[PDB]
Amino acid sequence: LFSNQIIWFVDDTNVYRVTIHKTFEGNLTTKPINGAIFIFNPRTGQLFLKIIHTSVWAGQKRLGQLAKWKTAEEVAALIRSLPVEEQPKQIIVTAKGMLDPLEVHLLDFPNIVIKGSELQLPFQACLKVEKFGDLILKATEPQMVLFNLYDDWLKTISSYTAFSRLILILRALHVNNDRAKVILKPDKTTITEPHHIWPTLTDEEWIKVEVQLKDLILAD
Ligand SMILES: [Cl-]
Ligand SMILES: [Co+2]
Ligand SMILES: [Co+2]
Ligand SMILES: [Co+2]
Repeated sequence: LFSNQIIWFVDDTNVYRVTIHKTFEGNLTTKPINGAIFIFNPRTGQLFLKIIHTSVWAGQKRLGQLAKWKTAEEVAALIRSLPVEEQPKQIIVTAKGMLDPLEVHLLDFPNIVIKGSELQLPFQACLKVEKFGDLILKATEPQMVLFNLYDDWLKTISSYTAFSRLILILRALHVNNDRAKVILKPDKTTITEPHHIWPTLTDEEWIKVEVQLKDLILAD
C-alpha cells in the first residue's frame, strides 16, 4: 500500500441487507432494504459509495450469493466509467466470495490484480454514521456518491497514519458504537464540519483518541 499503484479495497458486506420481523402468526418475514458497496482508496481517502436500491433484487432469489456478483458488476462498471489513468492496479477484498465474481467481471482488465485479505476493515460501521446511514436508507434509486474519508488529515499526516486512524475509528464503532462516539467527542464544543465525516480535533486530542479506540477494540 501507499506507492504509485492505485489500490482499492472493496467491501460487499452491506450490499444485501434485510429487516426480519416475527409476525403475529409466528413466522419470520424478511424484507430487503437498501444497501451499499464501499470502494476505498487508502492512499487518498477517496470513497466511492454505490447505493444499491432494493429494486435490483426484483424477480431474483439467493440474494446473498447474487450480491457478490452485483458487487463485481458495479466495480467493473465504475472502472469502465473512469479514464485508464484513474483505474486501479490492485483490488483487495476482505470477503473470499468476491474473488471469482471479480475475476470473471474483470477479464477485459488484464492490468488489474485481484487479491484477498484478512484485514478487519468494517465499513458496515459507516451505516452507524448518520451521513451515510440516512443517505442509504432514503435512496429511491441507485446512485454513486463520492466522499473523502480523511477530511483534512493529509495536510499534516501521512496516508499510512490516516489509514491507521480510519481503521481504528471504524473498528471501534463496530465493536462499541456508543463508547466510540463518546471517545470521538472529547469536549462539549467538539464538532464535525458539514463537509467532513469526522470531528475537528487537535493533534494531542487525536493521540489520545487513537489510544482509547485501540483499547476499546482490545476489550471487545
Ligand atoms: Cl504513507
Ligand atoms: Co446490470
Ligand atoms: Co483475471
Ligand atoms: Co475539509
